[PDB]
Amino acid sequence: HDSSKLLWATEYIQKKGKPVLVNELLDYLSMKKDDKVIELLKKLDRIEFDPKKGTFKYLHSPSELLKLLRSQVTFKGISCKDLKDGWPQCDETINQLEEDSKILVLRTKKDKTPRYVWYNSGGNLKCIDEEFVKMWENVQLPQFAELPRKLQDLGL
Amino acid sequence: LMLCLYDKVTRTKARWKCSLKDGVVTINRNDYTFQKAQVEAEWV
Amino acid sequence: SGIVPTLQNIVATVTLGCRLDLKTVALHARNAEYNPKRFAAVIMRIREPKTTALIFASGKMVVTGAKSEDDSKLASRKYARIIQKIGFAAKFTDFKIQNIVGSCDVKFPIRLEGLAFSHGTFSSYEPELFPGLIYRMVKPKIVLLIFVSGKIVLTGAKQREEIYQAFEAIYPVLSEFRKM
Amino acid sequence: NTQSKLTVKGNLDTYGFCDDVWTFIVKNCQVTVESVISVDKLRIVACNSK
Amino acid sequence: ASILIGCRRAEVARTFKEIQSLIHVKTKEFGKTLNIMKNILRGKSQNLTYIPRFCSHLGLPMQVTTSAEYTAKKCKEIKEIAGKSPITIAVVSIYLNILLFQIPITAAKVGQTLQVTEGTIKSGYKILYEHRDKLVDP
Amino acid sequence: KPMVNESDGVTHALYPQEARLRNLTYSSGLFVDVKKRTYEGKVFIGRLPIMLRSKNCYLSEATESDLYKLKECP
Amino acid sequence: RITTLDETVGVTMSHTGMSMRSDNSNFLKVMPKKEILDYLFKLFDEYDYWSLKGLKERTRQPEAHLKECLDKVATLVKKGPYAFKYT
Ligand SMILES: [Zn+2]
Repeated sequence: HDSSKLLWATEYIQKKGKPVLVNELLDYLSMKKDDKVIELLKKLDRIEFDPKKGTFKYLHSPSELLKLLRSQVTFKGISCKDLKDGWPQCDETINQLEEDSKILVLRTKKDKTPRYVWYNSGGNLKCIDEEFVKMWENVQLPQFAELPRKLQDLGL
Repeated sequence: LMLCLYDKVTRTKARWKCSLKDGVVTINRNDYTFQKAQVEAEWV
Repeated sequence: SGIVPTLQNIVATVTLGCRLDLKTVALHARNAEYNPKRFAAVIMRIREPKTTALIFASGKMVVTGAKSEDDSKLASRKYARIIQKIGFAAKFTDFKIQNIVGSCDVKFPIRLEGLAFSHGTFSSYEPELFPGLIYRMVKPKIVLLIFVSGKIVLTGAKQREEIYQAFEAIYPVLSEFRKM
Repeated sequence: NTQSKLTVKGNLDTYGFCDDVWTFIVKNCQVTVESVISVDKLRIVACNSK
Repeated sequence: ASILIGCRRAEVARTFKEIQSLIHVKTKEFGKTLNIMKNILRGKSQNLTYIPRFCSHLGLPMQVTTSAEYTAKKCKEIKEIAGKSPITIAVVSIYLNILLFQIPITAAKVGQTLQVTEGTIKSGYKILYEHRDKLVDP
Repeated sequence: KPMVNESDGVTHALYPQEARLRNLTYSSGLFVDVKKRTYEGKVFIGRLPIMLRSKNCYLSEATESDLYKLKECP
Repeated sequence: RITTLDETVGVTMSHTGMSMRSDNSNFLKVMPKKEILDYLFKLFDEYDYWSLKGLKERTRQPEAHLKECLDKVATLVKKGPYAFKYT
């Protein structure tokens, strides 16, 4: 079919994943021997077609990650689907680029911590021990407008 | 070449008893059509 | 004493350095067994030494049935020659001893009850499941079997020297609990 | 329409198991029919009927 | 196996089948994990009682057991490890005593009560018929 | 009829005199035939204490001399 | 009325204990990828609601070969009303 040939060629181009001659593209899967696939490559982004030499590519750094993280300011939250495909082992970069240099959203330790769009000043700030964090939880923020007097009682 | 079907072959590391059913045996230009054959072979 | 452990079973590992087609190996070799859905290793055997091999498509070869390092090595080399005879670029390398099983007979009956009771740390004993006693030496880390019939079976060693050391250290136990 | 029973008693030379196909090549083997045929070259090719 | 550890500690014991059929755990990992319990027991620290219970279900007088016990004692000491899992020859101690007396409890009835194959019964009986010469107490 | 399953597991007829001395309970077992069915023999269920001199007790109709033998006052 | 059990207490107890006999009365006793892909392409096209396990059940092919066959020319949907359907 017209769509089946395009789907198979796109997967085959994805399976090949390398820029090679368009002539070899047809013989790799023995299906894209008609002009329909070549026109589909120029018309669809699944197969990259350009006037240059035979080459099909995908249609990469923590610096780009930070800019991409900054690219989602006051917007929806993105996933690392493009980040890891556009930069393999992008989860490691999050661990390496700590101190907010690469923020993430670790869903759990059973799904490779699927991250989300996040930017921060400190990010981790691990040096504050949980004892300070526990006493932060142990101290409960008090009730209503008596509190402005309460901090006045403490001298504020 | 005995192009038959096996049922149950018993062996302890030195001997073969090959059950054969619904097949043929070709010896001396005369085919042996058998219901059940047990090839009690021996291993070197 | 004067009784040396008699080696029973040597299990080894061999890497041929090239991937193998176990179907072609089974077909070409006159002495080879392979079941794809029972165990994905060719059970290739020779009579000298009388050994069993676990020949995998990845090239791993587990040689068992030998009773020494050199017999296992020669069996592995013969199996590698069988492999290279077909046309696979096998290479006899990375030969390693995995398990060495030795046996010996102190020839006198032992008091297994006192041996078990005194050696709860070192001896494993359940006469109703197996009337032989399992002795676990730490130096060397060897497992030893102890029976009333006097037979002692030592297994799992990386070296037959470990088996000999285990029997030399356990012979005082065998003679100490010898019933006369 | 098969009634014969065969009992091949000889010396197996080569064997092989692939695609659940057993190839038993016996040399100087005697097969007992129901008369026993002492046949030198026999190749038992056993295929899975299950 | 805790019950086995319990009952044995309770100074009685029942055959594994009487417990394995009581609680089916395929008997393989059951015993294997059972053994380490003794090792844990030692780390945290016997057919002689099977005698009267066996004759109990068959309803006989009291003097059988000690007469059987005398026979049971003689087998193992000289030779005849006799069983490799020697639970089998526990009955062999008994049957050559019921062969002595005229009450018909032939291995047909023992085989359905004590559940021993006559392959073990007849073999154990006859190899103990060889040494029964030294076994005349009264 | 009344009996007792002793420590080893042996089960023998129990006599009332023994019951009092050995702190036993003069009971007897119950057994029911069970029929099991799958749709598209005898089963023990428990014991039962028995009234002394009841129809089922060993002392049901024993002789006076026999009672003396069993050490139970007529 | 009740039938007295003259048979001794042990023998009446015999069946009721561990006699090592049960079940006397029966009661509650208790590959090639292209051809597979060709099978998957045929199974998906011929039957829109062709189960992947059903394709393994119909083509009599291994689940590893049948599942890998669907990833090329067949649709593998695991959620929604069209669950486990190859088209
Ligand atoms: Zn408030």
